[PDB]
Amino acid sequence: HFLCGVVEGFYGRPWVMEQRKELFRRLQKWELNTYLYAPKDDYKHRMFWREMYSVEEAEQLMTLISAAREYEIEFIYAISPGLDITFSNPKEVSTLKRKLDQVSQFGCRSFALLFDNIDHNMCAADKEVFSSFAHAQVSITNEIYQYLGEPETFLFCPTEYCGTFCYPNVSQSPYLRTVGEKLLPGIEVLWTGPKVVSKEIPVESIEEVSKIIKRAPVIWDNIHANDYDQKRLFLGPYKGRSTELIPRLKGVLTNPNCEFEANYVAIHTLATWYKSNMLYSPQMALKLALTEWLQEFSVTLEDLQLLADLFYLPYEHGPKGAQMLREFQWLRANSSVEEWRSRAAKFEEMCGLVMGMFTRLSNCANRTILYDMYSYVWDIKSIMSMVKSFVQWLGCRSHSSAQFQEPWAFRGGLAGEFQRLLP
Amino acid sequence: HFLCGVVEGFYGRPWVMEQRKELFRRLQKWELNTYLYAPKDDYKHRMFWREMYSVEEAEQLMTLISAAREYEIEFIYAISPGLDITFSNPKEVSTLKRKLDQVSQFGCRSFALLFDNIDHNMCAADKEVFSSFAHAQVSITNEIYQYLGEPETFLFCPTEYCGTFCYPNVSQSPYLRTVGEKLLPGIEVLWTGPKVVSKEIPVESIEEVSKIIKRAPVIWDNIHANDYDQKRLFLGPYKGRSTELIPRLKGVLTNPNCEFEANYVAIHTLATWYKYSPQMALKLALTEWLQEFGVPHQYSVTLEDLQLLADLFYLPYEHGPKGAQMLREFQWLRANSIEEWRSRAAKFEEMCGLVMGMFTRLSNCANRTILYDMYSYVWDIKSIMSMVKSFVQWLGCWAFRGGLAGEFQRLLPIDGAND
Amino acid sequence: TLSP
Ligand SMILES: *[C@@H]1O[C@H](CO)[C@@H](O)[C@H](O)[C@H]1NC(C)=O
Ligand SMILES: *[C@@H]1O[C@H](CO)[C@@H](O)[C@H](O)[C@H]1NC(C)=O
Repeated sequence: HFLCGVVEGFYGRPWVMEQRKELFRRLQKWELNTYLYAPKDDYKHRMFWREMYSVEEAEQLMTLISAAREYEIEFIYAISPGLDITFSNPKEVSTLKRKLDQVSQFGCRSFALLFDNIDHNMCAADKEVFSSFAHAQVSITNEIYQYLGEPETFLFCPTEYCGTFCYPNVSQSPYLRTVGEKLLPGIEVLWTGPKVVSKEIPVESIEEVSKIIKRAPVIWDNIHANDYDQKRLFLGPYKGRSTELIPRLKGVLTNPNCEFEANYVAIHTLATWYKSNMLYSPQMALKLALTEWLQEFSVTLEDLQLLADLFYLPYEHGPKGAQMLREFQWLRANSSVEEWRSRAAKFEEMCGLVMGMFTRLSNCANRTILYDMYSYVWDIKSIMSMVKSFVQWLGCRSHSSAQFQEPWAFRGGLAGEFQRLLP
Repeated sequence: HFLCGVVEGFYGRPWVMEQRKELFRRLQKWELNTYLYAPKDDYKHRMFWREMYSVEEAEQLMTLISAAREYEIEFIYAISPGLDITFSNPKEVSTLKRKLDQVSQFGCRSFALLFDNIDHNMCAADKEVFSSFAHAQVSITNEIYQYLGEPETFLFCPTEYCGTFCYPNVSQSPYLRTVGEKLLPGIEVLWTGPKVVSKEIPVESIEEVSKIIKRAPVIWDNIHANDYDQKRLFLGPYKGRSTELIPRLKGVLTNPNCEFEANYVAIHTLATWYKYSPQMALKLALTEWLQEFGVPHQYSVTLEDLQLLADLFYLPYEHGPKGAQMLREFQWLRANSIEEWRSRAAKFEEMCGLVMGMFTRLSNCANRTILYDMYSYVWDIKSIMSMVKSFVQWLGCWAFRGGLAGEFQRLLPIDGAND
Repeated sequence: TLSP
């Protein structure tokens, strides 16, 4: 009854039904049990939440919920009336119930209300019926909970959904102090850790949150989410989460890369970590995930080794990539022209391996995988070309004065220009 | 007749069929006529160009080419074998023929062979059979031409395909002299201009190229191509190419943004040109696009926004007015940190506010296809302007940004040579 | 993350 798997909860292009089916197959292939549907930019999930699914949309949602049972993965349907709704208006409540009614007849048993990412105070009308902001959300959550006959699993994502998002601090919050106390115990609470993207979740921090929440929370985990940075992708192991945590949480749902095929390592390494304590080593999980991924693709394990190292984790590059960095850092500092030449050549080779990994990746069989990742790898290949080129220039300079134009030499457009003027 | 349209000729994910066929609708609506199939990373065009289509892929392709004819758009199939082809071995030249024939039976009458972005050295076997690299590509090009009955449209993209790529210059290029004379009369040559991305395509330069190849070339235009920088999108007007080039060329095919929906200005303005003020052509193109961005129908984006969007993602060598302006305003403010500054800080926060504004409305439009194609771009600009809005106020009263690439990138002094 |  412990929930572990994926939440499709990012901003941007959501997945299509053919990706979400391929998602389920993988989930039980590796023994995870849950899927939360909360893609921020499906218009009907959040942006136009009162609105009924169309006839072609109904067909699609039913086929999906079907495949969920066909794979015995539990399907949770989220909705997000956060920024819009009038809590104290009962037609507003009715439309909310009408909407959830529509989805239950698609085959759907598990439900969730999300109140992440919205303005901290209500309209003139709301200031009356409810004493505080936190009071208003619970009213409808509970009113809803019961309406569905108090279903199997029903999640609640708070406005203050992580440590830094708790005012003034985490255990001194009127908001979270209200929620714990006035929210039904048949209802789950989502939490993302100390931050939105958490480098690590200490066992202590959950005990602390669990006491103000008066439950064991389900983690919405942003460790592999890439929606907040165009250049960024994350193929590292599930890391910074103690196996010690499984006893203290009702689940973990991973919010992963927008690009579906990139999420292989993300979901697999999460799978093993949960298999561990239902300790665990990231450096090995990755070794398991990467060899098995290599099946699906020409490209070597060494190539993927390099690939995940270049696109590792939101606060950590991978071994081969950290090394390539400090190396280029030393080389540019020490600019004598003893050993310096020795290390230029060694670096220049390490560059050619990126060019290598890119080539064999493009020549590969599995075209869906290539595409989800193409721009991410083309970018790294091109910067490493300039970086090889630049080290080349720095060596061939005791014998030249030639100072260091197509557009891809200066980069990032207008965004890049503003970015470079920031301290 | 003069060829004007799009070439799907970029690296990365290729457009799908339901997108291509929508392209065919738009080409026709705007009185354009050509579409060159050359997507570099569509398997069986380049990488493994030897493999014939399946029973399923035949269904898809035949269906597509059919649709191209339905809308009076000339379909040109193109093939990039130059990666690993052995010129002399006729198991190969047969395979070329064999593949070509197959698509011919999908109802296809026009073709191109492409030799851009390949090594100047052949294998030992071909070093014997053929005189120079030039001589070699010619040989196979003509034979394939005749093999298909000397077809109505047949294109050859060379290896030295722009000013910069010719040894040592264009008019005295061994490679180009050969193609000029020994590539057949009825076959046309693709050309990108001075540069791979030509900021301008001067008239003098087309004269210079035409002399040494003895035809007017077909322009493969990369003005709006964006495949080559993750952060870059070009929704600016067609620019830098005088209408006086038209009599001096057999075509212009634009190789435009990877994200399909984003190519509305790119393509509309090219049509406009083909019949010129780029500022006027943007206005016509923006005003028409606006009708494709509705709000969804409910049972329970302004022109000024598009103008701002275009100005932030405009052209490769040029920011659009509002982009240029905000950049100058923020540059002055970072400099000057009597009180006139506060009044121009106040105006700048409102400008930023319009970036967030534009992102928000775009987020509610019914046309989700369009929104998605441009999402991560519009997001980035919005996130950065929020921070720039903010940091301007740090004066009044994300350390892993870009990941590894961004980190390496900040250590090369060469960036920030466009600010 | 986000607001409007
Ligand atoms: C060279 O560069 C452009 C832009 O990066 C790329 O899209 C195009 O496919 C390549 N070939 C030609 C003929 O431009
Ligand atoms: C806030 O930020 C994360 C990462 O960008 C975004 O994916 C997520 O949907 C938003 N809400 C929550 C609960 O994470």
